[PDB]
Amino acid sequence: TLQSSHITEWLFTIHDDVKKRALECFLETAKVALKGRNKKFQ
Amino acid sequence: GALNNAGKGMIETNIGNYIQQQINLLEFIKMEMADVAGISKQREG
Repeated sequence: TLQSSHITEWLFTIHDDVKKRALECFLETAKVALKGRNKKFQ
Repeated sequence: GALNNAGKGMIETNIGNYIQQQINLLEFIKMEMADVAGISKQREG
């Protein structure tokens, strides 16, 4: 089953890259939200 | 007397054997492509 997992690991690799970038985009969004007078972050 | 006998005729065409031949050829060609690429069936899964 590993050798078959190789066939789809490319889908999984691009998915993982997209997830990393989306989490960086979320982190910058949260950073900007910090300076918006929201008491949740406290 | 054949009009009260002789059974019922069939328009039969042997297209199943042709289909089997084509399927076998497809299996052979996919196998040969796998071999030349150096990627066996057992090595895909």
